[PDB]
Amino acid sequence: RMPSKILVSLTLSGLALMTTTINSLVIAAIIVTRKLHHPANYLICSLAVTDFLVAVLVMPFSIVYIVRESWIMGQVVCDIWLSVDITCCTCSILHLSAIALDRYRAITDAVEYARKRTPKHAGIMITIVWIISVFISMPPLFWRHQGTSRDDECIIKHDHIVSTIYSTFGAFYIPLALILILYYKIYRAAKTLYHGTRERKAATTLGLILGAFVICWLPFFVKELVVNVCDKCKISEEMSNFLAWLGYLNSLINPLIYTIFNEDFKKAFQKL
Amino acid sequence: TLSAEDKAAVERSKMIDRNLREDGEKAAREVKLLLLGAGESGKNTIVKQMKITGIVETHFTFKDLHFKMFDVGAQRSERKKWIHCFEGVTAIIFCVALSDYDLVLNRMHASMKLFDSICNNKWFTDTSIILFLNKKDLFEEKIKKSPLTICYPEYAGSNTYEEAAAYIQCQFEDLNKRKDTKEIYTHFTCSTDTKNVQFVFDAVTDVIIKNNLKDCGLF
Amino acid sequence: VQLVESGGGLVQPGGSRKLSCSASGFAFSSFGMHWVRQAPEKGLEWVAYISSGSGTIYYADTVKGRFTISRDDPKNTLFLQMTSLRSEDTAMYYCVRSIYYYGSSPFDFWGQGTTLTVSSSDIVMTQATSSVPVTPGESVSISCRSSKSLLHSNGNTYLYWFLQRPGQSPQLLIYRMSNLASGVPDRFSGSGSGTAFTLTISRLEAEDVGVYYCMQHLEYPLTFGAGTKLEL
Amino acid sequence: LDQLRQEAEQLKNQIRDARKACADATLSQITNNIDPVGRIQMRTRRTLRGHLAKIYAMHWGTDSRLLVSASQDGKLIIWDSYTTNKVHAIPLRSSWVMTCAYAPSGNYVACGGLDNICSIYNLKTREGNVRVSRELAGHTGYLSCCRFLDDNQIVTSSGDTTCALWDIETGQQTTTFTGHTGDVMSLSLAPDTRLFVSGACDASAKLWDVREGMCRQTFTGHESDINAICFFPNGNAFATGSDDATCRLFDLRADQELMTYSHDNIICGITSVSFSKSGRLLLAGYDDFNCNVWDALKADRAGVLAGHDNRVSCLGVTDDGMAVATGSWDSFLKIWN
Amino acid sequence: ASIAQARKLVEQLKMEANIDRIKVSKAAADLMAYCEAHAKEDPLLTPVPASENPFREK
Ligand SMILES: CN1CCC(C(=O)c2cccc(NC(=O)c3c(F)cc(F)cc3F)n2)CC1
Repeated sequence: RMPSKILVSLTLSGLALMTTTINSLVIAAIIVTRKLHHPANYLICSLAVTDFLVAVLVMPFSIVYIVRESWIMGQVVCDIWLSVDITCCTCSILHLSAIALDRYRAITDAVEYARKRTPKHAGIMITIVWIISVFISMPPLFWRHQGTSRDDECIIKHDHIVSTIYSTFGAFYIPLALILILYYKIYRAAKTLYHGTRERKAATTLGLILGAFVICWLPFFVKELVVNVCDKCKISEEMSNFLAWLGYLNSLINPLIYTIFNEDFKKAFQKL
Repeated sequence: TLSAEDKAAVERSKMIDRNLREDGEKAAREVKLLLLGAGESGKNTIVKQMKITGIVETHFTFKDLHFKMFDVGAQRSERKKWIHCFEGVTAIIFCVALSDYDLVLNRMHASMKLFDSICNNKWFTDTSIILFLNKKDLFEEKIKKSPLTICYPEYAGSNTYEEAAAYIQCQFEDLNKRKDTKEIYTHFTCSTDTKNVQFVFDAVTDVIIKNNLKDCGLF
Repeated sequence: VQLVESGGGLVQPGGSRKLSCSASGFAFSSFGMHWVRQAPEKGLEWVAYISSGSGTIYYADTVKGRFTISRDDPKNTLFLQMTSLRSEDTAMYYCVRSIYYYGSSPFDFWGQGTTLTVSSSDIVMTQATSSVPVTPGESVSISCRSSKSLLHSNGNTYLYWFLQRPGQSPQLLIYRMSNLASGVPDRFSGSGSGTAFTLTISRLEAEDVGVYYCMQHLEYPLTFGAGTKLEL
Repeated sequence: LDQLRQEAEQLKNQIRDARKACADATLSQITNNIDPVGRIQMRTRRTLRGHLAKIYAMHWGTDSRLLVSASQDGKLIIWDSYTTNKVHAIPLRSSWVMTCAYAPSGNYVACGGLDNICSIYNLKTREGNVRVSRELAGHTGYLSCCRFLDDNQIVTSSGDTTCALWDIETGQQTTTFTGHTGDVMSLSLAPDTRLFVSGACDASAKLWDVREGMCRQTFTGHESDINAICFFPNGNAFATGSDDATCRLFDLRADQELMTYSHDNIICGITSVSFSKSGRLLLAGYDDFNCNVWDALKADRAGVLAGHDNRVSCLGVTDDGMAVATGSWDSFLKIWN
Repeated sequence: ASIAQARKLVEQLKMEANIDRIKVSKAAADLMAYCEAHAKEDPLLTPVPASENPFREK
């Protein structure tokens, strides 16, 4: 009886704890080290902060949900958990998009964009990312209308096509199209600079930085579209939460794909 | 715990720190360049051309980009103990005159040795080297007067300006023992007014692009 | 080094004025400024203090709100906007130069002063005698006491001694009670202990006649003694 | 002409024979008896941050509380070792500084480098802001070390193989010291101010007379360039550092190689050498990103100072011996005690 | 040209030839005596009490 659920509980709790620790060490390295204290890393710092917030707020709640299907905490916190999860996921996606935009700007206008690459620019970019993550995630609050708290279930069934279509496109696909276009342009610039022993390394780095996000979010996100827009059937709840945790895994992967292929971060991590 | 004006001293320290940080941020954007070469390699003439007893500093402003050029040719002292201070130089301008074969005390061998010494120096592994080959206008007829065999015995190609310059720049580039870590630019500048500035700007922007790609993880 | 302040005259009670102090001959952009006022027949009284770059500003409890202090580094001028005046505010106003750091000499320079007449927990400084006769070639000891010990935990004693010749601006004689101020004749020699301090003069001569002001700088508001006038 | 070479060789051989004659016993034999000094534990009491460039030189004031650091950022910063407050930030006309020193009187501070000019700054100006008093130029090589002989006169070492004593008010080199085969890098002043010793890339240390204006004594034995040199507190001996990863102590009276400090696992060069107040502890900076404490008598590794992420370029012990500062190319200064 | 340099070098060596000369044992004894005499007043050699040390904990 106990071991079957206990193994899952432990392998989820340890994953969440290690994600939190990896985010914390990244934040400590960024704040502590002066060599890394330049505005190019402020977007990554914001991304790490969002990942830490996810791991400390929503992931443990999802773990207690999966281990025990009853939302014992009550509806009083279901709404705030939903809001935090939704806004933090959107904020992480938009932070990856903004990091891609900063890199593209720095590789296309390295002599012009350098002057405008001040801490103020990073701060305003982060604020706009949060503002978009707030504007998005608002339509899904239709759960407030026609509530189903008696079901003892904290997930949301929305039942409205165009609204979820917008909150879907603008939440991940528009960021997806943006990041693909920008990384394609960056790869073109790198190819034009190279012209391939290192070109292979650059291609591997791009493949990692893109495929991590793609594998993390595309499956769960397309499931959430197909099930909620037109499909009359539904995917198994256990499978759906597996895709949700796969998406959450992006928080752990980001520190292991960002800041790992950087000499400054490699040197800084030894200090901690 | 602090006394009445101990807090004032702390505030003054914070003000000084803020001013120093502002000055450092302003200076960081400025590009730093090192000018090396022989005295007769046209260093003075060339540095005067593109201008828009110890080390000499010059400031340029081209397309909203600030430059810092350091001339240390006049410093007649042993190297390998003061050159390391230039570890942060974005790029090194190595000026060599194509017309210095006829003088023997032979300057071509000295210039090649100097290029080998600095380019392969452990402090300049990641730095980019720009080779500004001057005196092309009079080299045009100096090559005709005497062959490259006077200085390069292994030379066997046609004694033509286009082939001679190509062989010279290939030989200069061959000295680099690390091809991947650094790239050596080559250009013929003297007898021109804006092409040298354009080439310097292209080299520096390429270096910045490479640095951005490297700290982005693509190098 | 020169300090020029102006903006005096006759002000009716409850009126307003804009005093100014011009800074020249020194790096005013980094030096702090203090305002100390002397009544027509009384001692000094601290008014306001503005730190370097306007980072920190202080006012005395008896002048808080009534006056506001501002500075303009590009113009090398110090401003003191003042309003709601009363008869108690009639007093000479002095522009004071000070820089705060280890080994520095705060309050080392004082302005000529401007005459502004109004139409009709703080540390208390105590002095032994109001006036003491003196003779050339003799030695005179002036004792000053503070309500609380001026010896801070760092080991420095925060005592400042100032001399004002009749009709001239005061100048700093002894700072920290142990170090001689720059340009002093070197005759003076300060000493003291916890809550007890004294000023010793060796071979008093001409130009030493005046009133000696005792000051404390351990905690704001800054306070001044009643003064001790040496008479020949 | 060959007669001069033969005479020089004979004189050198006679000098070596004289050195050997008085080498009755080595310092190790006599110092083996004294009890060893236990592992000296030190911690970074203060981390004086604020520099955005490499640190090359520093000096402790006679008050044993204030110190000045020279960096390539173009700023000279005077620090309060107890409170870490920034006393001053002097903007240098030339950012390529290589050495700096604090006047014993505390009213002056000087620095120099590739600019070939010894700048003298006033720290007690009536104007309020620190300004250059007089630019003591004249050297034809980059400055490598500057030390204040007195409040009104200084001694400078440059890369032109010459050490010059400069008069502040006059603005001219009153005395010139020559005789080094290579560029002279480091220089130390004796406690009595009567003698000073300098080292050059010629692998030899020269002792000069402050007032006589003539060479007094020469030392050899280093296998590579000399980088650091400092007087023993008694003033009758001095330790010299070289790029050959060895530190050697020479006594002026003994006038011969007294003791050499080296370890198998040390291959980097030495950039700075300083002595403790009692002279029992020898502190030398190394390019392996840490400083090692050497017992001046037993020549044992008494301790290791670490924490810098780059080469340590400068270090000095307070006149009272309370703490020793360390500076490295990472723009960080650490005080140890 | 080299005549002057050779003359200066030989003169310097000759001047250095006639100088003071003592045994190394005397220098070692003097260094040991200096180290032992001032050992008690070297804070680095022996840790001093935290109260006397100005570099106390923050
Ligand atoms: C468990 N949790 C689910 C979504 C989280 C996420 O990444 C995310 C981010 C932005 C928008 C969004 N959309 C919805 O949640 C949604 C929905 F679940 C039903 C609808 F009917 C409509 C919707 F919009 N989801 C990840 C994990």
